[PDB]
Amino acid sequence: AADRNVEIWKIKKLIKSLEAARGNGTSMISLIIPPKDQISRVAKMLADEFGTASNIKSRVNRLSVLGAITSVQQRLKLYNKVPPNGLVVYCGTIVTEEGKEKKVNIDFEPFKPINTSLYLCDNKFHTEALTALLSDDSKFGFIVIDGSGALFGTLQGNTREVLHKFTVDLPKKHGRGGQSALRFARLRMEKRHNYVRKVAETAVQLFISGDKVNVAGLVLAGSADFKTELSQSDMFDQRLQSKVLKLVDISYGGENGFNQAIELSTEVLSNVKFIQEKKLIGRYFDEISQDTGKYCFGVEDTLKALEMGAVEILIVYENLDIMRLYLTPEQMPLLEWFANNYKKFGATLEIVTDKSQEGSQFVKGFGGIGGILRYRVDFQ
Amino acid sequence: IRLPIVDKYKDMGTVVLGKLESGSICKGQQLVMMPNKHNVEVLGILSDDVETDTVAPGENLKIRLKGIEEEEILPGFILCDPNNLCHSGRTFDAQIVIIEHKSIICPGYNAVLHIHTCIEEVEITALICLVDKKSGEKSKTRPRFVKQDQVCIARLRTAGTICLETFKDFPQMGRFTLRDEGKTIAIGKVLKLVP
Ligand SMILES: Nc1ncnc2c1ncn2[C@@H]1O[C@H](COP(=O)(O)OP(=O)(O)OP(=O)(O)O)[C@@H](O)[C@H]1O
Repeated sequence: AADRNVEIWKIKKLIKSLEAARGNGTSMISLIIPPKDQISRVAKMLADEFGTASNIKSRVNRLSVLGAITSVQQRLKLYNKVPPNGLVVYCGTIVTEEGKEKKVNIDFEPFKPINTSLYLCDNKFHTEALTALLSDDSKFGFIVIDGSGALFGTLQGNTREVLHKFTVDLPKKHGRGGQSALRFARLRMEKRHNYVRKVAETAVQLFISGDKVNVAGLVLAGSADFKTELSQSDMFDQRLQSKVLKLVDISYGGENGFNQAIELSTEVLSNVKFIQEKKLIGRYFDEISQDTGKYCFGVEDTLKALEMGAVEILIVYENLDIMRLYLTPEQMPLLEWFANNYKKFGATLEIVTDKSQEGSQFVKGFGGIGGILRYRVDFQ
Repeated sequence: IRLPIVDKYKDMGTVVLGKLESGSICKGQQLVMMPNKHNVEVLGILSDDVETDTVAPGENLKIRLKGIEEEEILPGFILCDPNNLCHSGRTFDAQIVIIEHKSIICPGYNAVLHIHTCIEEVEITALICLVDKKSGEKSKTRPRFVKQDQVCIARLRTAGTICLETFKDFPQMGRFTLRDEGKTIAIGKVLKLVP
């Protein structure tokens, strides 16, 4: 799994450091060939394209469009069949500092099975589509408790699905010369009770299937007291009670307050990705909490230490001043180097943000690059 | 003069509870509040329990106030003097001493800050010298981190604003504690208020 984490960093990087590119005239082709398609065909349509931008009637524009259509077809010949997952290409030339250039030629598979077609030449590339390769998401559950009715649903990546819901009639309708306020509670105070029972019931039915939970979230939302009423019930426990990520007080309910339960929830889900990153600095920190310490930090130590008897885990922070002697803004992204061959240095690498209280510290106070080594380490 | 406000409430008008840590306080006579130069006049003072008119440091106060915004008043403001009052934060360097952890801290660590009545969210920016227990000797270069049982001086940011004084000045406004979760992860002593 840790080898695809890197994948996503790799893509994430590209994705951004292609916005930073923006060249002049229409000489920036984006190409996305979905799988099950056929190169010779695509490459054919590119001769149909060279064929028409053969006029253009804009000199400096023309010579460039062509030069980028060749540029792509040229790279398209390094493939004789569309890779199982699709082909992504990016060709052009881009202005940089000082007014120097850079013939930019990207063509890869996809850490997944890319799916979608796109041939486009603006004055920038178009990754709006590459960002769909980053929705690698978990399935979240939602319970929405309401004075009358409850509603169970999921929110996974971007698909809200409504799973189940029944509506109740807790004798809320009153009298005028016959009913008791004893009648209110007697039957009301068990309806409400007997109702949370079916909620927890239909919760365990819909979220824990087969020994374990098939969601990974559970946000509970409800009118007054209905979640502190379900949460705190001798009938709603097991894994679920320990899987709830946020609560939501809503005045609404049903599909109405299920949307609201998402808008309000966004905040905390965006943390799962955060968790395993917090987990993985823990062990690192907690070497240095200790006398023994198969831990390393900085460039120097990490590098040669990675160079020899491996470090088991190499931790670098997504962004990095350091380059490949290893200079920062003092005049290839060092992390990028780790990505393209960390595996041959002694197994996986974990890339981490500066956006969690440990992330914050790893980057703030260690250098954003270090390792949980494999054994002892004789210092200088 | 100094009164750390522990409690707030609208009863028979606006009321405030605290300990009178410094400077005697007269019935009626103006105060000004913290950290907002906020104007206010006394209406009645109940020291220990009964009422007083004059009340000097040490007594448990319960004052009826008369002022501009009267539930816009937070546990953690001093009552100070009109007039020569009371410096305030958000930034300061301080001697810290890293008790029940027991894991790490490096720069960018967060926790809750108990000083006087104030109880603000806070983060340690960078850590300066690691002070030895030998001959009180300061360190030399900054450490990346500070282990348990260690001692050091570090820089700290309050979320918003504290009403602050240095331990080596008025220490009741000084001795503070970095409380994280339950465990009182460390003990702090304010040295340099910046600025
Ligand atoms: N328009 C589409 N949207 C999503 N998936 C599609 C679409 N068209 C085809 N698929 C197929 O669905 C699979 C990917 O979608 P799915 O929702 O199954 O992702 P997944 O469950 O994470 O599985 P995988 O990790 O293999 O993509 C692909 O194998 C592809 O063949």
